[PDB]
Amino acid sequence: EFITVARPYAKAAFDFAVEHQSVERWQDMLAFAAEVTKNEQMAELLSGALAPETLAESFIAVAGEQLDENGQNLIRVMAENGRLNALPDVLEQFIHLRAVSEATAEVDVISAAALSEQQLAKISAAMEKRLSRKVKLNAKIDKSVMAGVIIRAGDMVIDG
Amino acid sequence: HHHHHGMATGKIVQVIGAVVDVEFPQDAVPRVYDALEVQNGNERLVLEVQQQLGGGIVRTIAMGSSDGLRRGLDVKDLEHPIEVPVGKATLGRIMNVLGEPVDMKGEIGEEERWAIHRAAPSYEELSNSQELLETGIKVIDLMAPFAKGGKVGLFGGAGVGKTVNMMELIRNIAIEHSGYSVFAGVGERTREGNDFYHEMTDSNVIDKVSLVYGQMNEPPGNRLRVALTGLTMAEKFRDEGRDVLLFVDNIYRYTLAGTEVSALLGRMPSAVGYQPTLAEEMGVLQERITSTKTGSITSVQAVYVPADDLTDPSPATTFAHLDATVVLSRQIASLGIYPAVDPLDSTSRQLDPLVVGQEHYDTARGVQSILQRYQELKDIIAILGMDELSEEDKLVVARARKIQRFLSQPFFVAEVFTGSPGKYVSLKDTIRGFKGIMEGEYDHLPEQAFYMVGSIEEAVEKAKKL
Amino acid sequence: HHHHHGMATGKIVQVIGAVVDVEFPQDAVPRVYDALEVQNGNERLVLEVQQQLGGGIVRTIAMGSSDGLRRGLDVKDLEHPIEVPVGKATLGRIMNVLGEPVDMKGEIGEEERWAIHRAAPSYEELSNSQELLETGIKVIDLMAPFAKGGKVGLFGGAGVGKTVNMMELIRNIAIEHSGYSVFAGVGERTREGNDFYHEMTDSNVIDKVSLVYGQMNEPPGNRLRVALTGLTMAEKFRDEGRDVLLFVDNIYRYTLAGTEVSALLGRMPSAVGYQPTLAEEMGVLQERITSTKTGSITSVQAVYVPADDLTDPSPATTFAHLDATVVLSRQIASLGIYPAVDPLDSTSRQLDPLVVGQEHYDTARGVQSILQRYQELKDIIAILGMDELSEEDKLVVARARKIQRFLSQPFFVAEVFTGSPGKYVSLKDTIRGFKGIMEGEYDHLPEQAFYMVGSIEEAVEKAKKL
Amino acid sequence: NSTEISELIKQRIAQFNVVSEAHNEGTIVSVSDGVIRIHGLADAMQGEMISLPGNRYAIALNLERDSVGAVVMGPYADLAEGMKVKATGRILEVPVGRGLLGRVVNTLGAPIDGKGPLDHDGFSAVEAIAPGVIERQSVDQPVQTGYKAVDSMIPIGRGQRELIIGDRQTGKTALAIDAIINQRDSGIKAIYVAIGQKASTISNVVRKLEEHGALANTIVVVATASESAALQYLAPYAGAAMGEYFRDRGEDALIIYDDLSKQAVAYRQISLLLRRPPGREAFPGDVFYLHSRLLERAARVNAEYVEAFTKGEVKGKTGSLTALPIIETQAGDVSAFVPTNVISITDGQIFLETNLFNAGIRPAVNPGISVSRVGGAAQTKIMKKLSGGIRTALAQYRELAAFSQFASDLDDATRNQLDHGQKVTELLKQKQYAPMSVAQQSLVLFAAERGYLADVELSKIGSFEAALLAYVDRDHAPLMQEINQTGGYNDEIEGKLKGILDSFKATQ
Amino acid sequence: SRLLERAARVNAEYVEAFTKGEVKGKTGSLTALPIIETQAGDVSAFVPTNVISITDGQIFLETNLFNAGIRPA
Amino acid sequence: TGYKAVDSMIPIGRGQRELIIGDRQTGKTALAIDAIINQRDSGIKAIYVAIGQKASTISNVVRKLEEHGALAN
Ligand SMILES: Nc1ncnc2c1ncn2[C@@H]1O[C@H](COP(=O)(O)OP(=O)(O)OP(=O)(O)O)[C@@H](O)[C@H]1O
Ligand SMILES: Nc1ncnc2c1ncn2[C@@H]1O[C@H](COP(=O)(O)OP(=O)(O)OP(=O)(O)O)[C@@H](O)[C@H]1O
Ligand SMILES: Nc1ncnc2c1ncn2[C@@H]1O[C@H](COP(=O)(O)OP(=O)(O)O)[C@@H](O)[C@H]1O
Repeated sequence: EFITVARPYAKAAFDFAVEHQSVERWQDMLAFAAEVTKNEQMAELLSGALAPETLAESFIAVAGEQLDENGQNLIRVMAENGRLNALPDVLEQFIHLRAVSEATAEVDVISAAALSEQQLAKISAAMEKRLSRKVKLNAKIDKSVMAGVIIRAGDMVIDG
Repeated sequence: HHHHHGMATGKIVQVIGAVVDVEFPQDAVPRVYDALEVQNGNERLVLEVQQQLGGGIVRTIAMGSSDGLRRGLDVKDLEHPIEVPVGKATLGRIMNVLGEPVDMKGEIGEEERWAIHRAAPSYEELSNSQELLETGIKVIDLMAPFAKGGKVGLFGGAGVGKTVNMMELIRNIAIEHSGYSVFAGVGERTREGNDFYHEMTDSNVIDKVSLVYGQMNEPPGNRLRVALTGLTMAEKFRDEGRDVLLFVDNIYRYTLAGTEVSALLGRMPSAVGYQPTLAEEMGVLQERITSTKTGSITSVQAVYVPADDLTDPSPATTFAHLDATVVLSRQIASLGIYPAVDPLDSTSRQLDPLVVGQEHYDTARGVQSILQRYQELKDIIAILGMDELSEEDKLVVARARKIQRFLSQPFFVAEVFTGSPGKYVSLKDTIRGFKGIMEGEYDHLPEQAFYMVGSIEEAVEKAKKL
Repeated sequence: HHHHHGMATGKIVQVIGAVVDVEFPQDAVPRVYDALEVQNGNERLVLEVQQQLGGGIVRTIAMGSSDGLRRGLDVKDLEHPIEVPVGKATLGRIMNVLGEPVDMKGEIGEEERWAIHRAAPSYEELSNSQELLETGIKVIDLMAPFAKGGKVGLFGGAGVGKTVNMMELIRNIAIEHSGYSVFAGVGERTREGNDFYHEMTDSNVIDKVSLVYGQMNEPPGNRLRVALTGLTMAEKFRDEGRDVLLFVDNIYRYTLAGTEVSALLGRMPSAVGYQPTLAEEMGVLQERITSTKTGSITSVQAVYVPADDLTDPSPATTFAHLDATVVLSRQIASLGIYPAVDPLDSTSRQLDPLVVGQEHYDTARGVQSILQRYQELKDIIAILGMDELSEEDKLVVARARKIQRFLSQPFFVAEVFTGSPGKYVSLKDTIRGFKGIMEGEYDHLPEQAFYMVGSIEEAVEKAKKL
Repeated sequence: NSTEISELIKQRIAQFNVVSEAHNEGTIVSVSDGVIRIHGLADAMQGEMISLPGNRYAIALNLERDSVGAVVMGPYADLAEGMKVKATGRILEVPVGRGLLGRVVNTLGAPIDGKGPLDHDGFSAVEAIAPGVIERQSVDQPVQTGYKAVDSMIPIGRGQRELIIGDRQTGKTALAIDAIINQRDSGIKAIYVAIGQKASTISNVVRKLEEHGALANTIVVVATASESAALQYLAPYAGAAMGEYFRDRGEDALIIYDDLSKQAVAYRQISLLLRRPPGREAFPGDVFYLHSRLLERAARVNAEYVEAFTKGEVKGKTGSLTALPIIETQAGDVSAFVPTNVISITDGQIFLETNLFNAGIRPAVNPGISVSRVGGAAQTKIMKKLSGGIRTALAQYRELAAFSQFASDLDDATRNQLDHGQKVTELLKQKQYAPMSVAQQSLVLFAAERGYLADVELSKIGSFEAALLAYVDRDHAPLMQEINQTGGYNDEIEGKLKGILDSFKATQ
Repeated sequence: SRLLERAARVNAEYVEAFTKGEVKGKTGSLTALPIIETQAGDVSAFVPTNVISITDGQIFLETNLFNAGIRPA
Repeated sequence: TGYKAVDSMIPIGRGQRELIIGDRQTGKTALAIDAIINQRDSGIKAIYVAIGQKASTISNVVRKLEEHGALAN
């Protein structure tokens, strides 16, 4: 729930902190530390602390303690400054923002999320989406092809 | 002092002048704004936490600001709540702030410090004295009579009229009583300690009264610290003896500091940056100090209004929360009268019919009707002139101008501040002279014969001899 | 409007409204006048950064608009702040608001290209003696001693107009004193430019004045930015050997654009619907038109007050920032005279007092006392009758009517528009003729033959030759 | 890394165990032309000055954690967001010293146009406090204001506190231009704080005020339109820097102030631009500070205050601080918090009427509205005992003559308000550059108080009687100058004034 | 309009009131006196217009009659 | 109530509401207790709502209101 405060944690840790081989520590530390307090015990019991050493050291060093310098420094600075109260977009913002150098994801053809490996425009979407293999799945792929002509002809010709 | 130990409030992290925030542990907060001894830059300064909070960082209230101190200086506090002086031992020396030395002599007072809040009696224990007191003039001693125990609120500050009413009222009221008092004094001028304090401190007048000093060069917390010193000496001296009068003045520091200090502490405003607790402080501070069963407290209030500010909370709160609601209009002082006081604003409770009499009823009815008709006949006698006039314009103008211009006179201190002499009038000539000058008997005098006249001796001798 | 050197900067972020929040460089922000020429749409819309911020998104404000831009417009870095084109060669065509033109081509005479932000007030090398000026008229120079390079205010309604001041001042002041008199304009009409400019073809001033008007079809930042053209273009001629003389239009564009733009940006300012930048712009811009060692910097203070608003900054800034303020009513022009400026309330502080000489003191005292003492003999005496008309009524009425109707000497405004001559009135004839022959000497001039005469020099031969 | 800080975000989010921010320096977070947040500064003092980029004493507002609001002197819009500052030692280091009189002094220090070399005692505190209670006695001494009624009616001594206000476009800044030439020396080094001047005011006031009199004992520090918070709103508070070298030493101290309310708009940035609270025309309680240790410190010292403030130097003398502050009223605009607090914080109040000040009359003082603090206390024997009834002429003549256009006030009794009423009230008025001293009050109050030069004196008789009697009596007798040496009101004043005035005025 | 709406008299058909359900609830009058102590007839706010306009009675006084010399106010 | 015009020219009913606006220092709280001899001596179940009082208001109002005919009514 950072929104505007989510660009600094995802953009500032994928450039200066990427030289120390921290590509796997951010996913396990952010996913484990952010997902470990998603129940009804660590969030209400750790978010209502008085100091930052008890919530940061207990919440970041008592539930597995699978962190190092980035986990203790990021958990202490984020918990003491006010950023560890939610942290729900750390995995999506850190993974999507840190993995922007080789991001290859397409869209959907009125069916299901295929997520093709197309890094550029019309890369692998034509061969992967037109070279069956798979042509129509069970998620209303072939049945949704008549929505354009049926909705366009019926909606555009419904006025008379 | 007497443990006054431990405390340990930590260092100041967010020092924003008077509203500091020293974070510490969980047990580092004052009890209802207790005393403290924080060692900032000078010495052990007090820091009463007016608003408690968690973590130790509370909204403290001190006298001076946080100028010169750093954001890491460790300080401390105190365990006692109130530890000042409250007694009749410090009479010849002025009490500084709480009860230290302000003048040349040192003030000590009583060692047994009581509460820092005034407490009056209940509804069946308040001995309200109904004794009418007369002044040394004619209109002030014959118009309305204030009773003992109650404090007459006088609106209007300095810059137009305050020394004439406070000097003649304080000198005539303090000299024409023959008793004990406990008046203090704060918020005066810079050179008032060598002129005003020299006469009362050198003329054997403050021998049985706990006086105090204080100019207008104090801070925000130092000028508003008169509640503990005034309530402690007034509540302790008013109940430990028989009688203890007072004469409070300079209400500008309490209204400006109390009404302006609430917006700088995090709270919301009220009326153009005013305090939201004016009824509790004005009603509790103005109603919790009256005449009790242990002793009468005939105090004297003086509201300081800025440029005749009669539309704020001082006029509405002081006009109903106190005894009389006097003021200082510019029409009396701008015309060159010998009174310079608004006598047509309000009066006392002994000016009706049963407790008054034929003199006060006939003088109040004739003076009110003649003054209202003559003062209200300007729409037909000012624009049109003397064309459509008759007996009402000459009789109302002569009776209202002669009674209003002859009802003012000096009162010792009011005599040396102008130029005319001072003569003490009586109640028989002033109360009996209204049925002759405003009827047709003593209406043969002119405008020069009624100027600076007492009652009937100065008007009859000056009008018949000159 | 800045010299771009590099063309880098970065992208943008938000673009809601006129707030240019583009993220240019990180730790390489520019100055205040150094605008970033961003490529928004098709044109290079520059935005002046009023307040720089960290990160890249600075608080910038553009003049016009982006003409449809996206959320990530590319910007460009600059080097020289406020690099516009001006100089002393602008007297030839109409100018724009960014150093370009509005009439023909040539960017209002392309010459130099220095900084657009000129210096306001300075001393040392500047002229601190503050010498007086002389326009060369009998009802402008002899009645009001203006200073050399001052901001004289103007009041009144119609009567004179822009053709009389521009035509009469574009030939007498241009030939009697070396200098180029330019003009300005902020908040005009769209049709007046198609008519008033025709007046430039009737007096030959277009080749000696730079018309810099912004009309009113643009916004506040695009039409109120005419201060750099006058100060940047007028400093090249006043600091070289000539004397610049600008002319403002009104104060509705600077007051409405400054108060609305400065108060509608999310920040508090002054009261009564005013902004806090009125003292800096009025005090810094009002003191910049002063005399120097290389030429006097004069400017026609044609500010418009808000219907005589004494509580706002129009009467205080206009009456306290300018010097003399002449008023022109309809009484002097409704009778059929040449000059519409009356002699009442149209003088400076050093024009009627004892800080000039016997000519200005005797002419100002005799003309002011004769006009004020003679103005009531023809208006207040007309309701009764002319039976009680002695030597004061005939001499004061004949001298006041003949001197008032004959003192309006025609300048060079009607010499190339109507056909009447007159050349310019001298100070010896108006100062040595209106104090002796206009009181009670040489009563041979009538009312028809005394009209259209140059001060008192041409009125002597008209009494015996016509 | 919650906030975008690039260096501090990655360094603080990746290595929070090493902060190292106790040097009381660092840099700045942003710079919005004045409102700059100084980053760090944990051990720095709150309110202390610090030299940042350039030459400006940037002082912090408060010590709220590490985000202290620094205010640099001048415009900081051209610099980028990230100015590196230095250490914050201590503030209050203005040029204190009474020995710098004569040279040009500005609001920034001792460098102005054109004499930038002023030797002072040392850079110390400028905002002085008030005096004590028993050690604050007013010294009664005589002085010359500029006219006979001003110096004989309201004689303000050294160390008084009165309020003065002038009419707009009538004479609120000049009027009496013979004060420096007629008063010569004002005790010690003089001062005059002003806000709003240019080349014509400094050149005309410096050339006119310095060409007639002695300008080697006056250190006026005025300001133009390009003034910041320490040069416009802080002009009246920093004017008591050299006073400690004059008032707190044994001698007296002269000071003045012009246009005090005009700088109040400069405080608007502390109420509007700082997002604070507003009151009267968008202004907070900072003006109330002027009633604390600023304008309320104009009081004379006593005998015991000269030995403690000077660390043993006088021991018997009494100091004085004559700081008369004036203001330019907008046609009688004095009904707000500044007029009530400024007029109520002192002990004197004087107002100038705009009826006779703009009609051509020399008498710009109002009748009955002037109520000074001293008046007859600091006057001599010829101004308090013989000329003590100065209010009866203006009050009796104005009140008796302004009776809605009356006929005659008892005929003969109206002679003092119609016939000979203009010879003592309208004729005794100082015009443009008119000096006055003890000869005008002693000669005009010791001879024209009975009927020698006050009965038959009107227009021609009033001008010829005063000119012939003053020229023949002042040029024929030599003992009259002795009346300017002592008090007066004895047999020599009545005999010499009556015999010299009657014998010298009987043959006019 | 909620707490100040108890200024109406009940009838004899009200069986509730106090005792249910015959007597002790017939002619039950409930008078109310809204004598507000204003500042010389100061009535130009939301409480004065809403309270004075939402009720049925209206009365005012003046200080000139009681302060001039008469007994009535 | 207690006057001649309050029972004929301005009479109120049992179970109605009438708003009043007394002037300051004239007939605000003094006219509603001083000129009320019929309402306090006739015997009616009234209820007063006093907000903001002290020793003089409770002593003068209790002694003056209890020393007439109401007291315990
Ligand atoms: N009482 C007076 N009678 C006649 N002339 C006067 C009087 N007082 C001042 N003057 C004239 O005023 C002139 C000085 O004006 P000054 O520069 O003080 O105006 P100002 O104070 O700048 O006006 P403003 O306050 O409107 O800016 C002098 O030349 C003097 O002749
Ligand atoms: N019925 C009446 N007729 C004439 N005069 C009256 C009457 N009732 C009271 N007064 C006058 O009112 C005066 C007392 O006023 P009081 O102090 O009670 O006003 P108050 O209750 O304080 O006003 P407020 O309620 O507005 O504060 C008495 O002097 C008396 O003469
Ligand atoms: N009875 C009176 N007659 C004439 N003048 C008076 C009278 N009382 C006061 N004054 C004038 O009022 C002025 C009050 O001055 P000061 O004490 O400084 O202000 P304040 O009275 O507001 O404190 C005095 O100068 C005095 O001349």
